[PDB]
Amino acid sequence: SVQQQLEALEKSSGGRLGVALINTADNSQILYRADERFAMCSTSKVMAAAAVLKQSESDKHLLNQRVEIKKSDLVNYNPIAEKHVNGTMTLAELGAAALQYSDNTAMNKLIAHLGGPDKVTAFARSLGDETFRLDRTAPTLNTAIPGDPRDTTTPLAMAQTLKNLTLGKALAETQRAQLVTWLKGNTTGSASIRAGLPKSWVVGDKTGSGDYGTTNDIAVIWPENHAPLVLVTYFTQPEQKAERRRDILAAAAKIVT
Repeated sequence: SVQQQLEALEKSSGGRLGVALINTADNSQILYRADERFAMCSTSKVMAAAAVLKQSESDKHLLNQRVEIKKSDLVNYNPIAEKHVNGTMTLAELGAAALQYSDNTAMNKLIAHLGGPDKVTAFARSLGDETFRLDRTAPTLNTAIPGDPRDTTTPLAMAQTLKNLTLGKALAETQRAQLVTWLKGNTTGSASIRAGLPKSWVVGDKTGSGDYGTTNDIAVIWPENHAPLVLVTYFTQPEQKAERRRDILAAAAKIVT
């Protein structure tokens, strides 16, 4: 069965695997450690991007507002913000770079705009998400220490909230459509969930990775002749310097789909 398969995969991998698949045709689920907390790592960038889209519902000027990018702004991983030092980026460009390239300076500017990590958590609560918590900025939100509650959520909570954000009630249509366009344009997810799926299927995703070989990916999947599926695959290991295992997320996605 699927549960036995996921159990075997988890056992031979040497880590802890969390899976939540929601089939939106009937709202049936496939769950594996779906109520356990996992460090989100960069999959939390979706909630920061969505929090700014929610604001743009009430403020027409918002997404075009330009933000200066100083050399002092740069942290470790800034592939897009590094091309803009001494120049500017709009909040829409920051949203895009945070999601499609996992840029950490882009994430931090969006949190700075919102008023801090606690404002992202308050946006999550407003969505009915009682589990999500964002406590730090990038990149220390990637420490992924075993048993630390900071910057964590559960696979089921993130699968429900990602469904509501991309396919449901969370955002007004233009904002929901923009978030979906940014997720489908992701450039960092080829080796994760996408690699375990039929090539014809359209996928929007956000990967995350961190210490303790924490390897995450959250995805909305549009099969060619069926209703969408929402899949969250979180994976973490007992040792701090473990390698990431994107192939375990592709193996789990192959099993549940």
